Amino acid sequence: MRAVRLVEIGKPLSLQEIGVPKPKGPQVLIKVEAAGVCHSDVHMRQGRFGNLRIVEDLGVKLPVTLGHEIAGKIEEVGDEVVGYSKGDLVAVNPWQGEGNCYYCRIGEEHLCDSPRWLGINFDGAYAEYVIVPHYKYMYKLRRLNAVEAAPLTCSGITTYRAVRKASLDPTKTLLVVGAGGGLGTMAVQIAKAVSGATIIGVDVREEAVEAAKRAGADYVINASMQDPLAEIRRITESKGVDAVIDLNNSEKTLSVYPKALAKQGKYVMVGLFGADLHYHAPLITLSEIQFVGSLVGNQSDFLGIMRLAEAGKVKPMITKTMKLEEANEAIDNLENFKAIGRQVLIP
Amino acid sequence: MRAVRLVEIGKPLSLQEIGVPKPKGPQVLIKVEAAGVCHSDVHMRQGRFGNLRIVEDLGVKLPVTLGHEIAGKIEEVGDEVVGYSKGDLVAVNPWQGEGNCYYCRIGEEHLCDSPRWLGINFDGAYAEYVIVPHYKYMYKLRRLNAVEAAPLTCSGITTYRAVRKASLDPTKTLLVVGAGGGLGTMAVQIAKAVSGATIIGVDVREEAVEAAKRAGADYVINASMQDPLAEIRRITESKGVDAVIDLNNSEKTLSVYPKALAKQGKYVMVGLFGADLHYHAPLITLSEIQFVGSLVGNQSDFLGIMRLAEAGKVKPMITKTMKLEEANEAIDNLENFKAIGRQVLIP
Amino acid sequence: MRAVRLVEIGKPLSLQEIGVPKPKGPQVLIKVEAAGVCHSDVHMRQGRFGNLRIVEDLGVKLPVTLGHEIAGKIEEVGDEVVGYSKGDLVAVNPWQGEGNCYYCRIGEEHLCDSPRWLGINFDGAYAEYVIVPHYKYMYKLRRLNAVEAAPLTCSGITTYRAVRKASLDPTKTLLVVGAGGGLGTMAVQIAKAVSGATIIGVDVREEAVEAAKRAGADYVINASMQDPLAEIRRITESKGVDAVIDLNNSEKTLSVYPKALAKQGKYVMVGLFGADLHYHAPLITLSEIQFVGSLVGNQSDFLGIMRLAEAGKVKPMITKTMKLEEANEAIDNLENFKAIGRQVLIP
Amino acid sequence: MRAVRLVEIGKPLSLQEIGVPKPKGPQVLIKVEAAGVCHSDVHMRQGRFGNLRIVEDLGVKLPVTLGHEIAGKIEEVGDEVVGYSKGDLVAVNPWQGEGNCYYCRIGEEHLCDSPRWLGINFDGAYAEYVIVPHYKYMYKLRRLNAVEAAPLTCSGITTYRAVRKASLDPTKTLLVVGAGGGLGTMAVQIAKAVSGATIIGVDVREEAVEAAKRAGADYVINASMQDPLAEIRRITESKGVDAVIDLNNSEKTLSVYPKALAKQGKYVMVGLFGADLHYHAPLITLSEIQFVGSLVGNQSDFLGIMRLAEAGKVKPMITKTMKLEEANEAIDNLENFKAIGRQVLIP
Ligand SMILES: NC(=O)c1ccc[n+]([C@@H]2O[C@H](COP(=O)([O-])OP(=O)(O)OC[C@H]3O[C@@H](n4cnc5c(N)ncnc54)[C@H](O)[C@@H]3O)[C@@H](O)[C@H]2O)c1
Ligand SMILES: NC(=O)c1ccc[n+]([C@@H]2O[C@H](COP(=O)([O-])OP(=O)(O)OC[C@H]3O[C@@H](n4cnc5c(N)ncnc54)[C@H](O)[C@@H]3O)[C@@H](O)[C@H]2O)c1
Ligand SMILES: NC(=O)c1ccc[n+]([C@@H]2O[C@H](COP(=O)([O-])OP(=O)(O)OC[C@H]3O[C@@H](n4cnc5c(N)ncnc54)[C@H](O)[C@@H]3O)[C@@H](O)[C@H]2O)c1
Ligand SMILES: NC(=O)c1ccc[n+]([C@@H]2O[C@H](COP(=O)([O-])OP(=O)(O)OC[C@H]3O[C@@H](n4cnc5c(N)ncnc54)[C@H](O)[C@@H]3O)[C@@H](O)[C@H]2O)c1
Ligand SMILES: [Zn+2]
Ligand SMILES: [Zn+2]
Ligand SMILES: [Zn+2]
Ligand SMILES: [Zn+2]
Ligand SMILES: [Zn+2]
Ligand SMILES: [Zn+2]
Ligand SMILES: [Zn+2]
Ligand SMILES: [Zn+2]
Repeated sequence: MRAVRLVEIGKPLSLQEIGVPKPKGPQVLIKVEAAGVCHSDVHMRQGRFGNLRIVEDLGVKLPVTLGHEIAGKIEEVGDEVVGYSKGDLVAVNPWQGEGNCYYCRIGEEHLCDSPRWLGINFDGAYAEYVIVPHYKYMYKLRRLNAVEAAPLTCSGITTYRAVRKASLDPTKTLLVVGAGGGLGTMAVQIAKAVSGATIIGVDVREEAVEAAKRAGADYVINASMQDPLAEIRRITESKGVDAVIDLNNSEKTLSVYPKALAKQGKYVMVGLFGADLHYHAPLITLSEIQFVGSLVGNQSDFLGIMRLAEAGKVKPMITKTMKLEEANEAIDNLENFKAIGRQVLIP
Repeated sequence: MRAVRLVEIGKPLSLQEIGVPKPKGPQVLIKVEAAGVCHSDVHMRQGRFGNLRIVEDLGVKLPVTLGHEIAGKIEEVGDEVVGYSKGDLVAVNPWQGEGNCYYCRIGEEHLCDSPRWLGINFDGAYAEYVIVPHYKYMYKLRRLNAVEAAPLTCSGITTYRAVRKASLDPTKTLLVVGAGGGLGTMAVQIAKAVSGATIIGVDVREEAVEAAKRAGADYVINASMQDPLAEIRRITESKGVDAVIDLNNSEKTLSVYPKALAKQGKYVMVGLFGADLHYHAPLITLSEIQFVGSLVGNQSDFLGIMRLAEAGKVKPMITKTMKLEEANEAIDNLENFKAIGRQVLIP
Repeated sequence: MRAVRLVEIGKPLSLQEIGVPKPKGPQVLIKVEAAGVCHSDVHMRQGRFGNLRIVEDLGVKLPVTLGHEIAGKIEEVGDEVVGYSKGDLVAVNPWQGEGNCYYCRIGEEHLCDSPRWLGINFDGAYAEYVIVPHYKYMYKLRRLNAVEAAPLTCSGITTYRAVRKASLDPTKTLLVVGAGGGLGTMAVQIAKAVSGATIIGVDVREEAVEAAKRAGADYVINASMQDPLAEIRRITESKGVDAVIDLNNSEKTLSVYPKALAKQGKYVMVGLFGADLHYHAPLITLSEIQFVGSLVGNQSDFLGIMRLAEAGKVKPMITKTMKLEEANEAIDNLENFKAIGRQVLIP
Repeated sequence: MRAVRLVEIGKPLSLQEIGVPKPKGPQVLIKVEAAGVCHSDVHMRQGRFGNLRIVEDLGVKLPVTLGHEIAGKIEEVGDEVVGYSKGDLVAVNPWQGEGNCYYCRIGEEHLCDSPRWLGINFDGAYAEYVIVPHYKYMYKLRRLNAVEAAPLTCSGITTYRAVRKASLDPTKTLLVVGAGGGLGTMAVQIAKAVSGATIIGVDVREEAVEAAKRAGADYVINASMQDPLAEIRRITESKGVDAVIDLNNSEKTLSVYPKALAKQGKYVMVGLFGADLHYHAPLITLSEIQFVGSLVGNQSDFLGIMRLAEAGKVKPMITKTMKLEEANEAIDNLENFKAIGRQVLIP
């Protein structure tokens, strides 16, 4: 089968011809019908997230097929698989745990001590077929098609968990930083669909700000055209925002938005652009603000985003679909910030 | 009446003779029987917490009587006060809110927009008498004497709130940084009394480490005699700690202990030594750690620490009591780190 | 001023001429612009909730002006009131606490040991003016008019609290019993606006079922035309519902809907029709279901429903407005179940 | 191997000679070193819990080996088992789920749609060996011996979950009904070890009341010697208790203790004696009390009780150990209420 893999750090992904794996035990072989392209693949291709080298620091062994936003058709199942037939369309949660470690036992599968992350340290969906380590991480699609579903296995589940950690309610205001992108448009949608909170989206490109407006943001700010702090101060009447979901975490965002936090404000850190958080400690203490990291999601979150989307309450804003052979171009679009919403590969 | 007040920044507190206030409305005039000395008064005397000047940045108007760990006898009450008689011994929650702002309405009175903090921006207990803005912030002592009670209105309520925010349970390990001090000995006790969690206390003085051992810590480390990270790594079997309560937040603690956090670890920031938090953002995100500020406590927290102490489940470790005229010497002991547990003034 | 009061149990409310109270201290005199009519006033007029006599069992002292859904204009304030001017339009939370008891201290003011409930044990809004015990229980209207606001001080805040206690999320299904009524239409809206959960509304009148459909229910059932259990079984695919908000709690509802609960299901009991809950204990234990009572709401809940409505995310379905002199007729409509949505008096 | 099994309802358990199962896949064959005797086995032998027949209503297929408090030595593992060696001493969580259903995905394994409950619908520990469906449900003992550990797999995990659902804190009072029994002594211990709450234990036998006193109860009541309601009213100063953990749920307890609940009180229903809950609905609503069922525990709870016990913070009060051949006599002791604490079989 054809596969687009990360063969060498700092080089374009490589289109290779490799064998189709045989599913055994609880594994499932999925015929890929859609593979979302995440800005994380820009970092993968660069070989790192900040100063955390995927090889030396995270244990990633090259070559590896990328693609962790997964949706497809069941081709073959192992002997232990129960509840699926050939042809069934499913979304796949790629953040899998082995089930016995501390984190797996308390329902935090994605923080497993021996993680199996399809598209990161295990082969992903940028191919004709993909192996699912365990069938319990799949979701039978009922209303969604594969293209709409794929993005939910990362951008959806990640922002669903992030919106929950932001502890939002009708009396609060949320600020989404980088609201016009893949996760940004998703964070805005979920917050609109289930929190009742007022939403402010900020980006730095005309089309991105427009995308955030389309995603449902009550207020949108173009940080290139105006001072976002003055505007946020105006919108919240000097109270500041109760929560920020930063989908960048660059020196540009981290040196600005934490100052917009209200007392008890939660700064949810999702983006992986690679900067260092730097804030005066007494200021954190006196305002009781929090800086909380959020990583993809667990089985519970997956269930949550999939049911929300199946109900039509949220829907990935797919602005572009292209062939698997165009994986590098789709990634260049994110690296050059020439994309909005989400792009999906349709092998 | 005699009062020890902060008259000038960077100078010794001043013993003055001032008028005794007349309680009106819901106010209450308390005859001070005990006034705890907090390391925060070292910062007050220096005129700042980190680079946050108490005058220009926090609105503190000099002169102001210090002393926010309050316990005493009811001398006189206003016309609105209901439920107290002259002579009743009470502990006083000094972190008072006006009751109508957003934070007061959601039960976070210490984060009131118009805070009345006895000993900080309003006169405190380093005097013969002290005015209590509102009687609902008092607790009638049933078993505790004034000396034992006073420290609970700051070191107790603060660390009670911090231990709650650390989200501890029997499967977790807590690390208390500066465990031999006033708050340190209290954090260790509360965590021992109600979380079931394993406790590690770290300090840098032989007597402090011993105090932390006496407070109930399962493991104690003298960071002056050995590498605390190697030891914490050994105790937690390389898992790291699920929570840290840092009662320093100095460049020395912040550049070390965050590295000891396990995945999902919570770094509760209480200390006000004045450094800057600096940590690689991708590391925060990938391990889902959190840096959360905690400030004194609300009416709910107060109730919690007072009942815990009245039941004899925790008890401030008072290692020294002295006269009100000795306020500066007691503060010097904290500034020079020549104290353990808690010191209390007995006017 | 004119007032419609409960003078005698089992008799029509009485239109009387009484003196206008003078606001002192933190009290506020409100010129009533709208007074919602709640089915609770049907019980008040009958002198009881189930077998709990309002006089002998609850301490209600007759005569008392009814009306606890309050919205109006500030006429006069006491000496302590801060932040309001004559003419300001406000909604009033009638479930007031004195502020010092255990329940007031933990932010559950409606469960105060010495409750001041306007319209129940204190004079209410079925009059030209009404006294507000404490100004902190008011909310300044920004977008809502008085008629739209009034119902939020009971049907809104109550069902907001009930929807929160139902612990809903996108993977869950909520069942609202009596969904076409005043609270029913509100419960459905709030659940639609902030939980992401699938909603099933059930009633027994064609117009009520239609109202519930208009409120946003995904599925509606007329228990008079069909077996509600068979239908709920079909909709949830035999899983049952994760939560039920019963706005009746009659022998007719309690002997039916608890059987529709899924494992861990929460049966939120709001209605006061007066029956006895009867369920096999082993069944409760083995399926971990819960029967939880919910009563009006606290200051936090009030804030939540008011902000949700001001944002236009929910809006009371007012199906009828009439003059204060018509109070008895409006109550008869609820007693005879010849009403849907909410009725509001406009003195 | 020898096994004590439920062969016929209403008859004494039968000592049979059956084959030793062969562990395959993730299964594990454990050599039983201790098997706790639970009052649930009295109900099993009677063929029902209340009016819920274990055969017709729960799907239990006879014959079945009883015994769900499990601790033993690893004899043999399947091909998928990872992390264990022959001889390793482990405690076994018998409340196992298949891992794919809704409840398994949200971390509520014990509420699995296709439950595998060792000792209930699958063979248990009342034998020489026992098969563990999945190895991830085991806990490697480090400090506890098998006899001390076994009881934690039911009485411990169940009461750990129940104490957590009681939402206890230092300002609250807990009432344990049947506090001198197997679960009672455990509930009292855990509440003493991790809640900070004041504890009241009630029983009706002199030795049972004494056992509850030894378990750590602050107050003990013998309901045979005095009116428990008058005493509870006295202890709580008429406030009532914030939580009740009823380990009976008989007409005798259910018609008494709910009346002792404070406003917002939580009545946790654990016992399976078989009565019907009957309480006036308006009373539930007006006091916001809750009746919540609690069933054994999930993987998270198991981790919690095992770590609490390994730390020596709680310890089953084993008052009797006897041979496997004496299973019926041990059960008669519970059925006749001639036992306190916990009894363990040592095959
Ligand atoms: N924590 C997790 O589990 C997780 C999961 C998925 C992706 N991510 C990370 O999230 C980040 C975003 O991913 P994505 O797929 O949404 O990317 P994207 O390229 O679709 O969107 C990024 C957005 O950031 C905006 N942006 C750039 N500079 C900005 C500035 N100075 N201020 C405000 N906005 C700015 C862009 O205009 C763009 O709309 C990446 O670093 C990715 O690796 C994290
Ligand atoms: N956030 C809040 O609401 C709040 C409330 C009260 C106090 N505080 C702050 O908490 C801090 C501690 O106050 P306290 O009264 O306990 O002080 P303290 O002087 O009693 O104790 C401080 C402890 O820190 C230890 N220490 C010093 N250097 C150390 C190092 N490098 N590593 C480890 N331990 C070290 C000392 O030996 C001492 O035992 C102060 O900065 C104070 O202002 C904050
Ligand atoms: N717990 C609280 O704090 C609180 C607050 C407000 C009102 N209430 C109580 O809530 C109840 C409802 O009040 P409301 O103002 O919404 O009343 P309402 O008269 O507006 O609505 C009641 C609804 O119940 C429906 N109904 C009647 N019989 C039914 C049956 N057998 N099955 C299903 N639906 C049926 C009616 O058709 C109607 O739509 C009253 O008992 C009231 O006292 C409680
Ligand atoms: N929900 C669950 O998951 C779960 C788990 C284990 C056991 N259980 C159930 O818990 C119940 C208790 O089990 P156990 O093993 O502790 O039993 P046990 O026999 O050890 O203890 C029961 C206690 O109840 C006391 N008692 C009897 N009548 C009483 C009365 N009128 N008032 C107060 N106390 C009274 C006895 O004196 C005795 O100490 C059983 O019905 C059992 O099936 C439930
Ligand atoms: Zn991604
Ligand atoms: Zn794992
Ligand atoms: Zn202090
Ligand atoms: Zn305030
Ligand atoms: Zn009402
Ligand atoms: Zn009160
Ligand atoms: Zn049992
Ligand atoms: Zn299952």
